[PDB]
Amino acid sequence: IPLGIYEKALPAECWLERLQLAKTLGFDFVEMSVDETDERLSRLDWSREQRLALVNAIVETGVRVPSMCLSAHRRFPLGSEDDAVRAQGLEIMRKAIQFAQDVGIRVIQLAGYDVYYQEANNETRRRFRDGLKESVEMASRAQVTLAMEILNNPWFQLYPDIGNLSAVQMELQAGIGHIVAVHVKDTKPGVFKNVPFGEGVVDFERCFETLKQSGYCGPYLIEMWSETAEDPAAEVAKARDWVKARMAKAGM
Amino acid sequence: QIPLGIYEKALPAGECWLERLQLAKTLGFDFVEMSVDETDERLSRLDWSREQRLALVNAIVETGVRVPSMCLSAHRRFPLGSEDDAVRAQGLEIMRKAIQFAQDVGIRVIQLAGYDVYYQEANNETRRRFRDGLKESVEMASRAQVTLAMEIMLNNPWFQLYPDIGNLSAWVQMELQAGIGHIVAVHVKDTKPGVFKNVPFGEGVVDFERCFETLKQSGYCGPYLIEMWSETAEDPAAEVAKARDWVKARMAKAGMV
Repeated sequence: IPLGIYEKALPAECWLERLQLAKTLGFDFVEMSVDETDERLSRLDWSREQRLALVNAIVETGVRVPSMCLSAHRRFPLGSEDDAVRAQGLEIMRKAIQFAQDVGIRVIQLAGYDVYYQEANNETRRRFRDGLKESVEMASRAQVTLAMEILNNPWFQLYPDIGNLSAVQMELQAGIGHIVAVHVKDTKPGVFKNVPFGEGVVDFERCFETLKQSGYCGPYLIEMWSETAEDPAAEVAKARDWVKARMAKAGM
Repeated sequence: QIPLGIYEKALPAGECWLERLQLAKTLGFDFVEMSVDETDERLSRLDWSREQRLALVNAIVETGVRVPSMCLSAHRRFPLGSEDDAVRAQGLEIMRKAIQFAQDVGIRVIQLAGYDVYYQEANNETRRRFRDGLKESVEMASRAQVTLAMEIMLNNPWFQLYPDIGNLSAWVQMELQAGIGHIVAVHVKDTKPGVFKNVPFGEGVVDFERCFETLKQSGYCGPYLIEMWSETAEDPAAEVAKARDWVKARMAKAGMV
């Protein structure tokens, strides 16, 4: 069972340092964030050497970066009326896909896409669907996997968030042949951010039970925002042990 | 756009990867498909040091010529359905190491070359052992998030189809259309009914325009890999350029540009 930690759980350090920290904490991989910030968005403009320095850190530590949480389209939505920030959103998608090719990222997760779609008006939906078709085509060319929360294309899959879905078991069972990764976090209804583990509504054992019984063999990524906290590492180690205890209870 | 690639074995042999990738670029290819075959030089890539893996990545990223796929045919000698327990274990170690190599070097797809024919011809006990080895292979792939694929003819997102329009034609339009949501890459070569190797383009039985038309009209937007063995030719680069133009002319006639 591959177990990963979200970038934003760890102190904001070059990639070699983040990965060395993830290793000492017993994580198999780190998931990268590419969000609205300039710090993280500018990774898409990294030089070839910067990209290769990350590869080297990955290979030196044995700690993978197999996934990217791409939330940059919060700032530049694919369904925008503004018929130039839409171009910027497609450009970010193209650069994210190329970044993934360069550094060997497996899955790009399209964060917030279902909520954006749910809440958008009908014109914005049509523009979004066009942009998504075009994104999926770029992914097919690059052979890079795009994934979304719960087209007919092998490069378009699902990345459920057991936290977000709880805020469930039939959803995991139905999507099973399309699940490429699983986000692990606790939530409250309408609250999706740093709800400490056990303080929310997610039945972690039953989710892990359903995934094991359904034959899911993919990775699990612990999603938290402890970069901000007192001591991130201690908070991460505590969450890690807690999640693994739930996994043990579920027979993993 | 239409991503077009060339098989490693069409270019001069050896471990001079920078030169191979630079030549593919000069020839106008977007990528090269690596062979990991029955040979010790190629099979030993699976034992490359971290240093050697990184040197290949540097060359890929610097040239801009991708290695998005590996034709893994090493299992011709270490078959997954072998009655021999030791050989079966050798087959599975190769699978584990192929998947790990792909994670390291950023290979998108491992093609399990020859698996269709192996399975088709296999007796019942061999088929059963092969099914278990394959299920184990697919579980490794899911952990790594690396795509495995085979020829047309688990429910897992990391197990997909990689049709060879050559092989299929020898024994096509209804299998391409039927496979569309699982097609991750297309092998392009000419064949004759049961000569899947070394048939010059135009000499075999493949209707290329029709194949390309079927794929275009079904909405396929993935890569095409020209599969040739001109490494043995005395001027590989000239052979490749000729076949490249020949293939591209057919695609043009099918409405792809």
